[PDB]
Amino acid sequence: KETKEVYEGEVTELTPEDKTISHVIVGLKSAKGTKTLRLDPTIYESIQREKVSIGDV
Amino acid sequence: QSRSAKAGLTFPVGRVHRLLRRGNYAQRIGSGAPVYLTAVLEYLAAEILELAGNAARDNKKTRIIPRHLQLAIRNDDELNKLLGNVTIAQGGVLPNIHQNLLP
Amino acid sequence: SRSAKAGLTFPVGRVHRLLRRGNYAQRIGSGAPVYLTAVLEYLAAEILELAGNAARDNKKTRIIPRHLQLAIRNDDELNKLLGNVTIAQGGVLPNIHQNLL
Amino acid sequence: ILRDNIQGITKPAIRRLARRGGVKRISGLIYEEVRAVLKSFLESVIRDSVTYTEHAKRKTVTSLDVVYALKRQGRTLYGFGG
Amino acid sequence: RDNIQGITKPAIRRLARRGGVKRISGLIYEEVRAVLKSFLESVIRDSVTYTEHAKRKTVTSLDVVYALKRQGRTLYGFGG
Amino acid sequence: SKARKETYSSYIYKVLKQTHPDTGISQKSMSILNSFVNDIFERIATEASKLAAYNKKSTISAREIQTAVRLILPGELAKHAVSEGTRAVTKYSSST
Amino acid sequence: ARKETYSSYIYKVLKQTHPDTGISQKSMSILNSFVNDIFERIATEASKLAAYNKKSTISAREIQTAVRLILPGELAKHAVSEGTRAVTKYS
Amino acid sequence: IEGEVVEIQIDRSITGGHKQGKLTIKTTDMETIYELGNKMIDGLTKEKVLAGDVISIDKASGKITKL
Amino acid sequence: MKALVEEIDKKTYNPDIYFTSLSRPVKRINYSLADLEARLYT
Amino acid sequence: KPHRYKPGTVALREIRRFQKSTELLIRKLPFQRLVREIAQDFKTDLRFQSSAIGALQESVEAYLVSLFEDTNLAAIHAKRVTIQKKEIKLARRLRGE
Amino acid sequence: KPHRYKPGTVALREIRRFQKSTELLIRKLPFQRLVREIAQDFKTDLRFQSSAIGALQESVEAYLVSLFEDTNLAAIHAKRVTIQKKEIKLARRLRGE
Repeated sequence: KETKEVYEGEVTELTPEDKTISHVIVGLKSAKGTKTLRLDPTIYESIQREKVSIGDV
Repeated sequence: QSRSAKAGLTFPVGRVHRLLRRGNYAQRIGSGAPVYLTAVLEYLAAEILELAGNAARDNKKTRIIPRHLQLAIRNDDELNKLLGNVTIAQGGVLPNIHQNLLP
Repeated sequence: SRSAKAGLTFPVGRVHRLLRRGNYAQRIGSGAPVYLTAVLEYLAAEILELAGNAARDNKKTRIIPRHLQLAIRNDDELNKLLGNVTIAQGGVLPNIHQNLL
Repeated sequence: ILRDNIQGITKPAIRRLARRGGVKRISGLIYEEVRAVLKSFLESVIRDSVTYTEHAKRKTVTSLDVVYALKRQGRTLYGFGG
Repeated sequence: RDNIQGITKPAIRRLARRGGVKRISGLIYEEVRAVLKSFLESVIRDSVTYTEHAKRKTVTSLDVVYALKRQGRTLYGFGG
Repeated sequence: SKARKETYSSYIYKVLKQTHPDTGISQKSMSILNSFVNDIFERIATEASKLAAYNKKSTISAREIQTAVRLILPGELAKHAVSEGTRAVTKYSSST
Repeated sequence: ARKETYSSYIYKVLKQTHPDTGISQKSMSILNSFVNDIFERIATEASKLAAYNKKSTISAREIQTAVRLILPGELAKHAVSEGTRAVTKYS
Repeated sequence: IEGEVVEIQIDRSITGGHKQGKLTIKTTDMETIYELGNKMIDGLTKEKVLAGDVISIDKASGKITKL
Repeated sequence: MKALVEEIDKKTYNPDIYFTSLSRPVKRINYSLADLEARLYT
Repeated sequence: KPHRYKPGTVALREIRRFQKSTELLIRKLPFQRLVREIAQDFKTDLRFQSSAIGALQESVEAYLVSLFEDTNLAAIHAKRVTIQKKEIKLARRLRGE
Repeated sequence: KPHRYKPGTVALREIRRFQKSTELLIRKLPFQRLVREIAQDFKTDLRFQSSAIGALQESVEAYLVSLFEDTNLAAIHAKRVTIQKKEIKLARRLRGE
């Protein structure tokens, strides 16, 4: 038995913090609130490969 | 007959005298102190009743709302200086409008 | 006296009789004067040690009112405790505003 | 209920309280500062209100507790619980 | 006759130096004088009240300290 | 379910009839007046206690109330309060 | 004539804390005024608190809660600690 | 070197020095403060460290172990 | 292990600075007059 | 042509409207959950009477109005119509707080 | 070439000089005749002890210094170095007077 954390929301801002692949601050907008989270460079690479854009869930 | 009628008072002297006795103030209590205190309290109460009464007469109401007493106490200098920390419930505030904010 | 067996300094009898003749209540407990002497001894010890180190800072073996003044003002609990108290010959704090520099 | 009820005071409420004080134009940070001052005030009162209640051996806070709590601070709240 | 002028302007300047004031205007010396004139009445009045209640022709230190006690100032030192 | 309580209600109503026997008084304002008189009672009484303690006397007489009322009230309220108070006391003691 | 002060006690506590530095007479009078003032503080608060409970008796409970409500959390915490320690050790 | 960390301060690069930081390692017998070594600061900022946890820092290895 | 996701506030957080912190204790205060005046006049 | 007032006109009539009203400007439920929130971390599982809540809210409103008046005068001392964060600190600390 | 300081230099050293001194800045005789003057119209033919005069003067000085500090801060809120008549009224009324 294990607990997993889940984040979901519409993206507001996407910025690179840029050797090494820099991190990215994500602006995910929930319906009931708004929170921003920093991400790893790898998950940023997966994000870039999914062709996500500002305003996409 | 109570001693308040012969002295021209209203509030009872016995309740104030016994209250001062059980109030843990001093060991000995004089007989003129409760009469004096009832006189002062009756004077102040009469002042508040007449000032709030005319304050009720200004707004054309036959009952005294807390706002009438609020304006009655605030409009007087001796009452405002007497109690400056007193917060009256349902009394509102005074219609104070600054001049520099006017057109 | 009962102050030595309880580890006190100020006398319990003077405080008990003072509370009796102070016209406070009809009945007085026997633990109230001991408690009051304990609190007063604690506060007095606090003022004595704070003003003592305040005298140690200026390299003086006697306590002037200025040492006690700075000792009370520099502490937050003492400044909040008494904010209206005026100390004679205590002076003021060396407060210098930055914009005037 | 247990989570961030200090936001329960609306900005138009602070604007109306500013209208009671005779304020015309209000800046942005006023709504935060007034909220914080209220947050400190309610602690400074409610603390003593819990002190008297604990001394009175009661699980319910009455009006005499609030009035007597504001009595020692010099405010002397009249009306209810006089 | 007019002993309120006994306070010199350099004295008010020194009291301003104690408060950390750098430059001082003209009317400060008059305003501070008036505030002092009101303060001495607000104290001395109660000091005469207690003296009259104590049946004395001389004002002592306990009268001044007890006079500032009810006003919340609570003057320490002399006459404690 | 209630034992009893004491208030100034009837007296405030009688004085109201002595001043303006027309306008009435709401219950809440009556409670405010009760709090006012109850507060001033502790004011003058406590000041009389401290003043009695300053004179090294265990007795509180009309003198302590007179000087206390003088020092705790403005000159107008203390002047008229001492006037009517001394009038009522001197008229009371004359009946004997 | 005679008078009463805290002088000897303040000197003894001074010897208990720092038995080197002395105390001036005026500062000793300031301490006398301080203790004499706090005495009326806690005593009066105990009187009003005793009046709120409809009781004619003042016990260590009234002094404990009074000291708690009239002092900051630090001074009331240590004052209640050492006070209850001294009272419980006494009785 | 192991012990509780009560306070760790880390400062951004300035002209005066590359990085300035001070970590407080508290132990029962002795409590002292160390000034970090640059790349040490990169190890403390590399993995998020919260004050009040017991860690063991390896000087020769250059890595941190949280116990 | 290392968390690949990190929650961050825009205004409070900065990548520049990283800060972590946790009878009667009292902070040491110097009562010297020349020390305070020396600190304020430097 | 739409009918619109110039900026600053509605503030005056709002002052006239609210200064004539003694009603409470704060709702009952938010103040209820707020007082209970402050009472959560002090003594767990307490009870609040139907009264004494309007005394806390009444003293808070009446005190905060006077604070807005003194702060308003502090803003007037700076010769402007706008209240600022530093004005609340000035009129606050200058009252002995 | 005469040696003259620029305006504002002597004020700082005066602050340093007086802030280190606990002495009274008001002479004894003017305060004596002033207190007696205030006591003339209250109770005729009174007597003042050698003490209690330094208590009135001491409280007046110590209170007036704090009033000059609060008034000084009020002048700083206006962003200048000069104390003005309106500053004394601001820092006065804002203290509850």
